[PDB]
Amino acid sequence: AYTNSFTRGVYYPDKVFRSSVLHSTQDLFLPFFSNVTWFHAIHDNPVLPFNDGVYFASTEKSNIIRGWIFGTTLDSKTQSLLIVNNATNVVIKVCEFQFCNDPFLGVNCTFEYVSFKNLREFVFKNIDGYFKIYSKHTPINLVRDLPQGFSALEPLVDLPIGINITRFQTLLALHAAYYVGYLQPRTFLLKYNENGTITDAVDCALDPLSE
Amino acid sequence: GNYNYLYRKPFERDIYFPLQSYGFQPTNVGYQPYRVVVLSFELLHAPATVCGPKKSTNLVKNKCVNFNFNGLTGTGVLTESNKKFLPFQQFGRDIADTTDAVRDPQTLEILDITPCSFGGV
Ligand SMILES: *[C@@H]1O[C@H](CO)[C@@H](O[C@@H]2O[C@H](CO)[C@@H](O)[C@H](O)[C@H]2NC(C)=O)[C@H](O)[C@H]1NC(C)=O
Ligand SMILES: *[C@@H]1O[C@H](CO)[C@@H](O)[C@H](O)[C@H]1NC(C)=O
Ligand SMILES: *[C@@H]1O[C@H](CO)[C@@H](O)[C@H](O)[C@H]1NC(C)=O
Ligand SMILES: *[C@@H]1O[C@H](CO)[C@@H](O)[C@H](O)[C@H]1NC(C)=O
Ligand SMILES: *[C@@H]1O[C@H](CO)[C@@H](O)[C@H](O)[C@H]1NC(C)=O
Ligand SMILES: *[C@@H]1O[C@H](CO)[C@@H](O)[C@H](O)[C@H]1NC(C)=O
Repeated sequence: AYTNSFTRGVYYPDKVFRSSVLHSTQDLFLPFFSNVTWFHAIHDNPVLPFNDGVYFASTEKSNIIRGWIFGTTLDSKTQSLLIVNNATNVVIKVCEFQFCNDPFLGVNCTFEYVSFKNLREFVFKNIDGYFKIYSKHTPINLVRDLPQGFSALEPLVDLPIGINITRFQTLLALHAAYYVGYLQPRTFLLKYNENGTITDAVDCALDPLSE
Repeated sequence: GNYNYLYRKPFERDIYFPLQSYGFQPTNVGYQPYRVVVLSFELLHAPATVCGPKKSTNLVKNKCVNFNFNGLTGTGVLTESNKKFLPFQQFGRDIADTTDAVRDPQTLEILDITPCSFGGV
């Protein structure tokens, strides 16, 4: 399926507090009012290209989506990033995995790291061998789909993995719906409010009024 | 020689065919093995966590001081502040890029930096 992203996939561009200011930034962002490919965690876990980087999101009620695979060939010829949540914990690996024929979680590892009702939103990008993760989580009033209106994603994790990514996939817990949108190098103008928070944005290349 | 040593974006890794092996023998100067360490320093505005041996003083407030936070050298009147820094943010900036507020590294409170009193004479 498909839907439109509206005013979504903005994130804090750097770890600096700013307030009462309109700040210009250029980065890999999800474009405003872009299409996103839509998939259903019911009745759906295909391989995806990664391109420059990915916004990923899920609208949820039971936590079916729990992880991701990233790499180039995904066939044990090279190191490949694996990310998983297992209830109270997060686990991350980069082994030369020979993956399953149809990847699910059953209800050289040169790096390792450890730690509808709702919408979960994530951004993934790879720069200078660092893999960067931003996210936000919220309740939602719209039952069906991604909500219209504005919210911003915060950096949680940043991993010096030194690995190439051009394909990715998502992992289901097996014995809700989820969304994919590619980032683009865009100038955005960000409204930081009195309380340090990004509360509005302009995607400068959206339309002539945005320019 | 010691043929167990071999060669082939920024910080790229990749694992006729591509590998060639060094003939490292003691008799080899440019043909001899060298070890190399490259240190990359992550300056970014998160909490600092690899710091020099330089010992911390006590804190001072409402008085003009020559401060240093995590290597951010400056001068100003430090004062407590209402600025809601989000958990990932260590510093806040002015329109001029100059740091306007900081979070202290030992006690996680937020200080405004105000430049010491000045004017034309
Ligand atoms: C990252 O991996 C991709 C493959 O998924 C590499 O792209 C190939 O690069 C060669 C030249 O080196 C081309 O002949 C191929 O046509 C490319 N394939 C595709 C699908 O574009 C890419 O070079 C790798 N990049 C880095 C920095 O390692
Ligand atoms: C979004 O995708 C649909 C097909 O799913 C296509 O018809 C439409 O033109 C696309 N819109 C944009 C803005 O790309
Ligand atoms: C999560 O998985 C790791 C091993 O991958 C394990 O040590 C940990 O106890 C697990 N936690 C839960 C809640 O399953
Ligand atoms: C690890 O990498 C080496 C090459 O450096 C390769 O020969 C070896 O088969 C790999 N082993 C595993 C378990 O992936
Ligand atoms: C800013 O925070 C105060 C509480 O500290 C709150 O009352 C106010 O509504 C907030 N304003 C905005 C625009 O978020
Ligand atoms: C670190 O230092 C502050 C005092 O500057 C103290 O309150 C805090 O408890 C210390 N933390 C630890 C883990 O010792």
